[PDB]
Amino acid sequence: ATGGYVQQATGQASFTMYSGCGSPACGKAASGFTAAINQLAFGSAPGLGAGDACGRCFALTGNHDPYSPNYTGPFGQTIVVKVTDLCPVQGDQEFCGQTTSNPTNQHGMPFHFDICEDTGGSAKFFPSGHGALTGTFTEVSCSQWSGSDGGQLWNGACLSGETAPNWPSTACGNKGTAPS
Ligand SMILES: OC[C@H]1O[C@@H](O[C@H]2[C@H](O)[C@@H](O)[C@H](O[C@H]3[C@H](O)[C@@H](O)[C@H](O[C@H]4[C@H](O)[C@@H](O)[C@H](O[C@H]5[C@H](O)[C@@H](O)[C@@H](O)O[C@@H]5CO)O[C@@H]4CO)O[C@@H]3CO)O[C@@H]2CO)[C@H](O)[C@@H](O)[C@@H]1O
Ligand SMILES: OC[C@H]1O[C@@H](O[C@H]2[C@H](O)[C@@H](O)[C@H](O[C@H]3[C@H](O)[C@@H](O)[C@H](O[C@H]4[C@H](O)[C@@H](O)[C@H](O[C@H]5[C@H](O)[C@@H](O)[C@H](O)O[C@@H]5CO)O[C@@H]4CO)O[C@@H]3CO)O[C@@H]2CO)[C@H](O)[C@@H](O)[C@@H]1O
Ligand SMILES: CC(CCO)CCO
Ligand SMILES: CC(CCO)CCO
Ligand SMILES: CC(CCO)CCO
Repeated sequence: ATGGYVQQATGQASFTMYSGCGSPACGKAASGFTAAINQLAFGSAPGLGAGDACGRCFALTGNHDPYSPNYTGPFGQTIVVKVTDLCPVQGDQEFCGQTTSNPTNQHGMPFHFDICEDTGGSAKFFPSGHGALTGTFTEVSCSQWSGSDGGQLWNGACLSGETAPNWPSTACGNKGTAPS
């Protein structure tokens, strides 16, 4: 996409959980299940506000535990998240360090979703004792996502991806150039 960001509607991803998604990089939180996506897909950098991932909805499915490769299941449910946040290339390497020259993380995954625990998404997705997984994602209509957006936290906040056709398309837009 514009800026060199790698923004595909479907693919393979790794998955983790995180706390504290109420002040996220898109500038609006949401009450439904939400995630941060790795910088190369988010479409912005820390401090620059929203990228084109903001507001888009994705169905996430875990199908492997990379730390326990002998584990065959059960995995969690498929969930639909709204992307509200950035998992930055600086400070979140093993999982979110994908760049244009090295587009996969340490698990060989070209995307990463950090699923917010606060609002319940991670409890639906991660079995007890298995808090990091790999699997798939597919962008879906936000008709498939339950929840309500939060209020704008600063000027330029954006979740307009929530009404956009799937990538390739432009809603909030990308900021600057993707990490190299
Ligand atoms: O930066 C992104 C994001 O990270 C968030 O934290 C992540 C963290 O990055 C990630 O490394 C961490 O991964 C945990 C994982 O959640 C947990 O399930 C896993 O537990 C393993 C355990 O390590 C193994 O010892 C155990 O092996 C057993 C075998 O299963 C069994 O068959 C037998 O062989 O005995 C073995 C020993 O008991 O399996 C467990 C399950 O696989 O350990 C990983 C490494 O610590 O996950 C967290 C949370 O997602 C962070 O919160 C966020 O803020 C940040 O943005
Ligand atoms: O008034 C001056 C100027 O302001 C502009 O608006 C600014 C606004 O002032 C800033 O507060 C705002 O800052 C946001 C950053 O742009 C955004 O990158 C950052 O995103 C964080 C997110 O908060 C955080 O949850 C996320 O955490 C990941 C962590 O890295 C992990 O440790 C954690 O566990 O898990 C998550 C998921 O992986 O990281 C990101 C990235 O650091 O959030 C800030 C607060 O919302 O930026 C605005 C835009 O520049 C305004 O637009 C101008 O008009 C005005 O003049
Ligand atoms: C070929 C595309 C899906 C159909 O529009 C790739 C999605 O990013
Ligand atoms: C859980 C929500 C309560 C207000 O709707 C906010 C989470 O961002
Ligand atoms: C995360 C657990 C409950 C599903 O919501 C795994 C059970 O499959």
